[PDB]
Formats: sequence, C-alpha cells, structure tokens
Amino acid sequence: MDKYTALIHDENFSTLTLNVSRYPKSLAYWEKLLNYIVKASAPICKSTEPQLLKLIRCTYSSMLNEFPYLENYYIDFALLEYKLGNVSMSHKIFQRGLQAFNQRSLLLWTSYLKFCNNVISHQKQLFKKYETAEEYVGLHFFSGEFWDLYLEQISSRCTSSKKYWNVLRKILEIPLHSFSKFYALWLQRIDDIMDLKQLSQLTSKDELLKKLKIDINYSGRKGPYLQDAKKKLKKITKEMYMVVQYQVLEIYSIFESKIYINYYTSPETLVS
Amino acid sequence: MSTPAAEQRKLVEQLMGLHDPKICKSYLVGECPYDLFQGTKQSLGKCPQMHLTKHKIQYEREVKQGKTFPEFEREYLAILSRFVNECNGQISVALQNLKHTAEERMKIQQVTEELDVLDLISKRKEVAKRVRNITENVGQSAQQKLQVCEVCGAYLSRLDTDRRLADHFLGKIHLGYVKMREDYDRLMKNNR
Amino acid sequence: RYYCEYCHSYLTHDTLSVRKSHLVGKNHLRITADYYRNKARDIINKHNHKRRHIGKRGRKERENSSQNETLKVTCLSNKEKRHIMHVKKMNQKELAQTSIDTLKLLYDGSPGYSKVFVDANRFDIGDLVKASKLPQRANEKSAHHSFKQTSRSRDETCESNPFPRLNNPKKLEPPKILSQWSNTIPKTSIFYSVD
Amino acid sequence: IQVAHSSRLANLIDYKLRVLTQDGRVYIGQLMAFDKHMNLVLNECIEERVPKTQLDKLRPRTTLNIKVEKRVLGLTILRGEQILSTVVEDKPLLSKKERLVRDKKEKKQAQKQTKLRKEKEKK
Amino acid sequence: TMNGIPVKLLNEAQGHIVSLELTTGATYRGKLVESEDSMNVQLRDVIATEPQGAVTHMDQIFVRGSQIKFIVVPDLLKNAPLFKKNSSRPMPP
Amino acid sequence: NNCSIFVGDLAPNVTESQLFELFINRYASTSHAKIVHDQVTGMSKGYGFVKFTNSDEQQLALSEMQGVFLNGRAIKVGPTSGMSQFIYPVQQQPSLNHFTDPNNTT
Amino acid sequence: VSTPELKKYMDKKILLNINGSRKVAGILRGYDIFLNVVLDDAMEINNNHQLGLQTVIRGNSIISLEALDAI
RNA sequence: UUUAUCAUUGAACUAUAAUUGUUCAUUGAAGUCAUUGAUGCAAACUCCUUGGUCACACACACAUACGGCGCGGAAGGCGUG
RNA sequence: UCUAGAAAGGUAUGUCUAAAGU
Ligand SMILES: [Zn+2]
Ligand SMILES: [Zn+2]
Ligand SMILES: [Zn+2]
Repeated sequence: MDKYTALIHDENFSTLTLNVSRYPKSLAYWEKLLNYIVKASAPICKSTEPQLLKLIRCTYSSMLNEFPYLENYYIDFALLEYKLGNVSMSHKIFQRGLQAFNQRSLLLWTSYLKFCNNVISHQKQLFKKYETAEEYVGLHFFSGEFWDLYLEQISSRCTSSKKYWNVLRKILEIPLHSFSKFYALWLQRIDDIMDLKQLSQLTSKDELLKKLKIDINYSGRKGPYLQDAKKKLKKITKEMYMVVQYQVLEIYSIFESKIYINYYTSPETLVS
Repeated sequence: MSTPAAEQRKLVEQLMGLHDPKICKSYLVGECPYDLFQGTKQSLGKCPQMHLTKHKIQYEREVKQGKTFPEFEREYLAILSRFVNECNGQISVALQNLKHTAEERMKIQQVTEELDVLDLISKRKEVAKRVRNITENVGQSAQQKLQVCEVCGAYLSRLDTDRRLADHFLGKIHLGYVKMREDYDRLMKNNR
Repeated sequence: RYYCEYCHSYLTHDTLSVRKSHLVGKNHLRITADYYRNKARDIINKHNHKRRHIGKRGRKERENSSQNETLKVTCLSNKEKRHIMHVKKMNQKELAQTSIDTLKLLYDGSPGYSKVFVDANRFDIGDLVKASKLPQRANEKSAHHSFKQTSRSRDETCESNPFPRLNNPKKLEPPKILSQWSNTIPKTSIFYSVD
Repeated sequence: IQVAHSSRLANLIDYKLRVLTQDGRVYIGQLMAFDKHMNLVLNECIEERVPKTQLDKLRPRTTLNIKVEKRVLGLTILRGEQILSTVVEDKPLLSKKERLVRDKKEKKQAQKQTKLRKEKEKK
Repeated sequence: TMNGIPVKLLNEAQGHIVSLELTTGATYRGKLVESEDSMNVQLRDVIATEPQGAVTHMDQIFVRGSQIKFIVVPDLLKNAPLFKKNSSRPMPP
Repeated sequence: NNCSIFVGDLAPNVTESQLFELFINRYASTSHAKIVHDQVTGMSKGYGFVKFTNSDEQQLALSEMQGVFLNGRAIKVGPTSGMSQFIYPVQQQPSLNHFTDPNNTT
Repeated sequence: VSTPELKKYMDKKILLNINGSRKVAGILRGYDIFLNVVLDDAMEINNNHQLGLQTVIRGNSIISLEALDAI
C-alpha cells in the first residue's frame, strides 16, 4: 500500500481530524494535524501521491482561512508550493497573505521580496514591487531589513548610481531602529567621492551654490575646495543625524522598549 | 579508447558446449576474485580464464529457469577457499607483527624496570606505580594504537571516529574481500 | 596529467576520482580561498585614476579665481595617515560584513517559527543545508566543542511555551549609534529608569 | 578600425570581438580565450537580436533604424557548435608597446617566483 | 586529452550560481554541482525558464552537454589563474 | 589616579593579604589589592591587580617589585592601565522628582 | 572515454524531454558512454499514453534529465 | 493600437464539433508574473566613460585644385638589412 | 630454437609525536 491509503487507514488520523473538527479555533490541534500530514510524506517532491498533495493543500488553505493573521504559515505554504514546482501558485499565496494583512505586514513583504528577486527576472517590474512595499511598510520601525534589501538590488542591478543616492537620502530621514548603518553608508560614500562633478549626485547644483556657497564648476586648484566640500556636507549630515537620533532614541526609550511580543500567537493567548 | 564509438565497438564485440577451460566458471557463478582486485594494491595480475558477457547472461538464463551445474560451484569453492585461507594466513601474520612489536626487547626491559618499580598505603603506592605502568603500556599504545580489520587484514584504530572507518569500509579491497567471505560462508553452510 | 594552478602541485594521470578528491581537499580549499580573497582585495585596493588632460585656462577664469581667495589645505604626517587608513579599512570591512538581523530575534516564539527562520527546515533550501553539512571525518573536530547543538525540530507546535513573558524574555537591544558623533546625544533622558 | 591581415584568432586576445551565431544573435564582448573547437570565452558580452516585429524594416525596398534588445551577460563561455563568424569591433584598452612592457614584467615576476619557490624548498 | 581554457573555466565554477541557455531556447539557472569534460552539467535548485516564458522550479537537472548554447559563470573568475599568460610550472614529477 | 599594576605568575598559596602586604606599606600605602581567584574553584589564577593612589607610587612599586621573589616565584608586575563604529547609547538620570517618575499616577 | 555521472539517478523516476517537443517519464535503469538510456515503465507525459514494458532512448535526442524522485 | 484560459451540466440559446457563439452559476484539466504591462512611433532633459585638450600662428589660398616641408603618439599598408 | 626480472611515485585522509612565552 502507498503513502495515501496507508495514511488513511492509520488510527491517529481519525483522532487528529476529529479533534480539529470538534474544536476549530484552538490552534495546537491544527498544527498537530498539519505536522502529521507533512511527516506522513517523508520525501516531499514532485512525484509524491497527488491524492495526498491535494489534502496537504486543503489543510493549509483551510487553516489559513481560519487563522488569517498567521504570518509564518503563509511563507511556509508558499515555500511548499515553490518546492512542488510552480512559482505561479506561490505568487498567489504570498499575495493573499499580504491582502489579509491589508498590505501592512513587514515579514510578508520581506519574504515576498527575497522570493521575488529570484523569479521575476524583469527589472522595472521588480522595482515597482519594491516601490509598493515602500509605500505601505516603509516607515516601520524595524524595516532596516527591507531598505537594506532594496539597496542591495539597486547596487547590483543599476549602472547609473544615481538611484542609490536618491534612495539613501530617503533612508536618512526615516526614524529606523538601526539608522546608524544607513548613516555610515552615507558617510563612507561621501568620503569615497573623488571630484567636484559628483557632488551633484546628492542635491542639485543650485542648492549647493546657494545653501552651502559652493560652485561645482570652480576650475582651478580643486584639492582644498573638495576637502572644504566634504567637511560642509559632513556638517549637514551631522545635523540631520541629531534630528533622527533624537526621534529614534525618544521612541525607543519611551515606547518600543516595553513591547516584548510582536507576533499573532493564537486566539487563546492573553496579552500582558 | 579515444573515440567513443571505438569503446562502444569494444563492448558490443565482447557481447557478441559452454564448458571447458576457455571460460572462467568462477566469474560465471559471479564475482571472479581476479576481477574484483584488478586495479588495487592487492592486484593478482590478470584473470587467466577469459571473461565474456554472452556466456554470463546465458548462465543467468540457465540458473533462472533451466538448471545448475555443480562442477562450477566446486571449482569456484576451490578458488574461493584457497584465497580465503591464504588471507587468513596473512591476517595471522599481521597480528603476529603486532605481537612482535608488543614483545620487543628494549620495550620489555623498560616495562620490566617499571614493573620492578611497581613493587593499605603500600597498596596505594603500588597502585600509583601500576597506573604509571598502565600509562607506560598506553604510551607504547600511543606509539601505535593498531587493531586489525578482521576481514581484510589491514590495520585500523579506535581513536579514529566512525567516519574515517566508513571511509575504509567502502573500499575496493574490503568490499571485494567481504564478498569473498560471504560466498565462502554460503558455500560452507550449503555443502555441510 | 593534471596541475592544480592554485595549489602549484602536479598530479599523476588525470582520473576524475583523483581530481575530484583533490578539489575537496582541505589544503586546496585554503589555497583557493587565499587566492580569491587576495584578488578581490587587489581590485578593491587599486586606485587607478583618470589621466589628466590639462587645458590652458582662459583670461576671465584666471581673473575670477585669482580674485576669489586662497584656501588652506590640510595634510597629515606619515604615522597619522597610516593609522587613519587602518581605521578606514576595518570600518569598511565591518560595514560589508554586518547585516540587520532583528526580524529573526523578534519573532523568536511565534507559532510557525521553526518552519521559516530555522534555515534547515525551509522547504526551498531545506535539503541543501543537510546535504552540505560536510563529513567531519575528524573525531577531534566534534570533540573540540562542548556546548549544546539546540536543533529546533520542524514538528514543534503552539502548545509549548504558552505564555511568552513568564519564560524569561530579553528586552531588545538599544539602537546602535555612531561613535564619532556619540557626544551629540541628549545627555539626560526623560523618565527615571532603574537598572 | 583596421586589423592586421595576418592575424588569426590566437592573436586577437583582449580585442572586442562581435561573434555572430546560428540564430541571428550577436555577442559583443571582449575575447579572452578560445579552443580547438572554437568556443570562445567572452568577458562582458551583450547578446543582441533583431525582433520578429522589426525584421520587416530590414527587408529590401534618410536611413534605417533598428531597435535591438541588448541583454547583458557577464563572462559567458560559448559553445562552438553555434558560432557562424567572428568580426573584430574595438581595439584593446592597452597599446602594443604597453602590452610588451607588461608581458616582460609578468615573465620576470614568474621567474622570481619559481626561483624563490625552488630555493625555499631546498631550504 | 587536453581541454583548454573554456572547459577548464567551466570546471572552475563548480559550486556557484551559473545561468545557461540551451539550444532549444530554455534557460536554467542554479548552483552547478558537477560539470564534466564534454560541458555536460548538473544544476541544483534551479529556476527553469521554458522557451515561451513560463518559469517553473525543479530540484536537479542534467542537461546533455551537446545542447548548451552558453554558460554564464560569475564575474570574479576573470581573475582565475588559468588566464595568466606567462606561467612558470615548477617541475614534472 | 587609581593607578593599577597587574601582578602575575603568583604562587597558589599567596593571599590577597600577602599581595596587599607586599604592595602596601612598601613604597606606598596602596588603596587596594585583588588577586583573581577561580570563579567556581577558588584556586588563584596566578595573576591579580593592585590599585595605588598615586602614579609615582605605582611606578616606584613597578621598578622595585619586577622580578622580586614572592612566595617562591617572580611576580611580573607590569602596569594594567596607562575601534568599532557602533556603540550603545548611555545617558544620565533625571533625579526622580514627581514629574520624571514614570509610575507617578496621582 | 568518460561515463556520465548518473550514479545518483539510478533506479529512480525521471522526466526527460525527448527531442524538444515530446516528454517521457520512467524508472531509469541503465546508461552508457553516449547518453543513451534505458528506462523501465515509460509513460509519455502529454490523457497520456504508455509506451511499453521497456524502452531504450537513443541519447542523441535527450535534452534534459529532470529527476522527479528524491535522488 | 492590441490582448487576459477551456470543459460537463443546468435556465434560455444562434447552431456541421469536444452546446462552440450569449448572461449567470456548479463541477473539472493545468494555470510565470505582468495590463502603471506588451508592441509600434517620436522628441526633450539629465548623468557617465574615452583623448596631445601638444608646439608655432590670428595669417588671403587655389586647376596638375590646393608647399601632406613642426615635435610626437595610436592603428594599418609596403620595402630592405 | 633468438636469452621473461613490474615499477616507483602523486594527491586526498586521520592519528601519534613535538615545538612557545609575556
Ligand atoms: Zn575469472
Ligand atoms: Zn578492512
Ligand atoms: Zn590544489
């Protein structure tokens, strides 16, 4: 006998399924039923019994229709369908995961973008997905991982290196949990500049000429003037560092230090 | 060979009564011992009787449904028995070499001096000197620490993990000689 | 025959069973890792600057930049610039090596945690991590470390750790700040906090 | 550009070849290796093609402009069964005199390397 | 026999992400486990683009060597030692 | 200045009392003496610090106790004292009146 | 010359795309120096229709060898 | 400008088809994402990389059309030792 | 019938033995 019929005539399956079908909103019964069905196919691959894959899909889909705020199981169900051969279904699994969260979950956007980097293979479409994730879950206090992932894709694909300076200047004003890394990128990247024409990567040339009294087209000895330039831009970055440091340290000391639990858990849990 | 159709020609030509000295009957039963040890360092040379695949699959057909020729079994058992008894002599030689290391002269006089140094609180002094002599015997072991692989006869050790042992036990020598020991156990149970 | 270009050692008749056993040799792996670290270090460290094509400056440019003013240029001694370059190289390496990893520390008790963040039970890269664990045919390699392994199984459920606060939790670490601008912080907090 | 008349493919290393292939595609990349089977190793190649739609514009009857799909491929190796022709496009980054200086310097460094390796293994 | 710089370079990229397009039009891209002497490759954890675009996923694949059109190795193998023109091999055995 | 000297290679049966005795009342009156014992075993790790008030007192102790025989050994009296981007913040405390008390609910 | 390294794919199920268009699945049993392969219980994946009790594919027309089983 | 799966049936239904066409539903195969996409057409703006930014001069030449009569450098052609 | 002397290495691997203080 095969895996499916052997699984059905097992005694535990009727007990686990009757406990789930009696007590739906208790989570541990669902997870016991789910771990048993997955362990009952010990190699999972493309050739395992289709009457049993249909049942693993019905179990995951029905659990996630019961408990729609479970972040880790959307990732896991999508990665299971990604193992089973079709990325077309795993796109839909992540997207209903984002929609049940009304697009504002950080973990599903982070795992969906580290998924989508591999399989979308069209550059402007992948960047439209990063702009979507930015406008929903960008200002999250722990979204350092999203922005660092986004800067990784920008520095590996693009040849222009203007879009990196643009995106990094938007990181510099957001109060993130770990903004000092995104300041150290800006500091070493100012310090890694070489000549006066590249100061227009940051801001416009007239903004420099008015606000910082600095001419890009100053032709002459360009050693001391470039060092003066780097010191004045480092001073402006120090002031914007003070403002973001104040807002981050205020949010952390007062509010974000005290929350210990950020996850859905189960409908039977109590919050302190 | 160099072009792949040449090697393919070689294989099909060696694919295309059944008695006499021309055909190695030991290969015909299976696992000729001059075939299992061709390339290794226990190489016997070349198998004298030729090996051929048409004869072998005719034997597969014959022992599938037709009959069994027990002269082939007694010839294979003779060759198998002489090789297995020869390597039993060689593993006896290997453990003799361990003994001859163990009964070396200067080491025996050193352990004799330490064992004369082994001679209540008298028992505590004797046990401290005997643990020093146990560590002297273990220092002689730390020079070697050799056990003998009981099948192949080659050396082994226990300080070594299971994985480098698993590296040994999937050898050409050890798998070939395990196959020889297993056909010898089968034929000595079946003939008795 | 064969010749390991990285290793600088010849070999006898090139059989795939000899060659493949050389290519996962530990000493060959050290030599290859050194070679590629040094070549990436050389192409980072090589400042090739553009060649200078100096044109003859005009008159009105010469009057304007002769009538601006002259700026002082700062320069440092030899030991100063050597110490500064050692500091700059280690700071660029720790920015390249680090990574924000707070979404892993922050979901540490969640229900489906072992199926996503464990990295050995992941369905996409699940078989690869177990497959590439390596033989460890060295007894003393496992006999070196005497800590626990803490293999979190995939079969874990929601029932264990029912109350996350009572099992002793850790507060999240304060946000790291730049050490060179560490004096610009507000010197007093607002609320009296103890321990 | 003008290439020397007696210049086989062994001599055009570090030029920027333009390898045609069996499908209309073209791999504009810098050559750095080749083989008996003529399967090159192009350094920074850009696989172009003329689409099925704009191919009517090449059909025989201002100028004609064709919009090709540049698709960047980094350090390809080709399979030599596919190649159809190679055309040189651009000269190298270095001169000939500079390549002479650099080749003498590399051979000098290799001979010093083998000298130190020999005298270290004798010690 | 002798293999030369391209097939030897392909043997230098065992373990890393390669991207290869077959002659039928497909494009497979994964970690290259074992290549061979005749450019006969395997690929683990691949992302398989069918010719009309439908991307699927499959655990391992063994293409025939004869069907490959190109193989895109990583960038750093530009600095591989086999591209060095003036080499000084020490001594035969 | 709390000048600290790092004595080392000390004998096992040498106490912090004897380490005080060999450091205090000769060349100085040292403010502290502290040998590092084992945190669960109690047996001295063979090295320990002593804290003198004045830096001239410590260096006078340093030149004279270097190599000096203390309970069977030479006790190696080198001075104990005298580049990451990211550090955790640290802040003062607002001295706890009724406004700056986070539990004040009246 | 050189045998293909299919010692892992022995005695498992395998999906190979014959000649571009067609696609056959079966239980691999043997192979040779050219990549001609012999696979037990071949079913042409199209409503699919089965070939026969044993086949032997000439290895001129194999393009890829996907392994359906765990390997 | 142009596209966005078919079936079995029900209710009606033009109708050679595997009720195709038409609205609504069930069930069933597999099902890259994209429709702010794709294909065609045209312009504007911005930003990169590359070089003798050399020397002499601010000048009245030419039917055999034009002193190719400064120092170099890059690439090719041709001849000699 | 025309005089048979098989290698000697290479790489991979673990273990022993050992060399270091302030
Ligand atoms: Zn035989
Ligand atoms: Zn053995
Ligand atoms: Zn090597």
